[PDB]
Amino acid sequence: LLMGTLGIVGGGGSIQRTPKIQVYSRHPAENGKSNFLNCYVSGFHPSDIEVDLLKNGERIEKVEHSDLSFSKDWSFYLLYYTEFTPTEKDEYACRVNHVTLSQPKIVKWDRSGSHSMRYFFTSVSRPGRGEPRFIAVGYVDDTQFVRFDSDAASQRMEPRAPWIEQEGPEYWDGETRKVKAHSQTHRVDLGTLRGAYNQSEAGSHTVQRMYGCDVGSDWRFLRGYHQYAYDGKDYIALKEDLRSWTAADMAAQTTKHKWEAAHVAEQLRAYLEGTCVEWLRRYLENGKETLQRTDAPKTHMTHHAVSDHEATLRCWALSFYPAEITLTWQRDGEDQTTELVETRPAGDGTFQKWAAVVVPSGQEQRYTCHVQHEGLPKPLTLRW
Repeated sequence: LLMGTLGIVGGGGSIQRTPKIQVYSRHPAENGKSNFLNCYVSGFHPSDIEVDLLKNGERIEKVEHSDLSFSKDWSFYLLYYTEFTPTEKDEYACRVNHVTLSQPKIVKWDRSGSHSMRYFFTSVSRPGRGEPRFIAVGYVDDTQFVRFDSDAASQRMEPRAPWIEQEGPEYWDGETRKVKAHSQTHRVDLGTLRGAYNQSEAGSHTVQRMYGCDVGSDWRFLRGYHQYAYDGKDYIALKEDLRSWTAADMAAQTTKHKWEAAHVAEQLRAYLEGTCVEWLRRYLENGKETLQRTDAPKTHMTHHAVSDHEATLRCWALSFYPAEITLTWQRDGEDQTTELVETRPAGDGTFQKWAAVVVPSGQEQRYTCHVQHEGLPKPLTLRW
């Protein structure tokens, strides 16, 4: 459930992060067997990005993407995907263009616990091009359950997980009403923030917001969050105590004093400690077959002989939920700190990850990958 009201900021350049690009299949590739081709673009700012999936260099038509969301550092990520049947001679690729790149990048396809509810909000001003783009997504744990997109046709809060379709019309109209009121607050903040930083009225700027609550194994309140960023940088955040604010610069201190005087933090606290956990608990219960599950990792190892004197061992974990996982390489039983790819979505609710270690050639059997995950009945140890 969304928060019932949302206070505007007071009156007090944009960052550039280049996208990481991962091109891969949902399941292990087998020629003749249908699959999903994924292009995962992450770590980027600002949000405007172009992404195509290519078959023999030509743009594939039936291509969907995930709803825009972002990481703890405010950088965005999106999954583009298509159903496909691989063959030996068909070539697949992902083409990304972004303002941080001097040319289009083409990446070939080479082959017990706590719970949370989180909402993520992005508003992007588009001067001369109507009102700001507003995208809202709601999650329970690592599972998206709702979305709103101001450029989609319906102008409704929309379901994105079967279990939320249990809610009646009052729920859907109510969340639509409140999400539109969220978009209003953000649209106002954009104009106010431009003026606050003496910025050109012709440029595009970004407001991001994240709020929500954690519950423990007992399903009672643990922690609450409310965080706000302008142009991919911290502006103001509610402290752990839910009683005070951390302002990033002098312009945000003005919002701090306004929000202190209007008792905003205390209105936030009632939602975060009350409404937020009540509805979290209710969602956990209504979707328990979906949400109260673990999917164990399916693990294997690959060996890439790079030189005459070294080799790289890649340890894989596939099709696991939730996303939290630990892969570590050991050298003769002692741990060894390698590269670690961003945990990427498979596209079906599950996740993928690998950890690689560069080892001297002829000492393969010396190393072992260890895989710790909530859904394994016991830990796994892989060897070569």
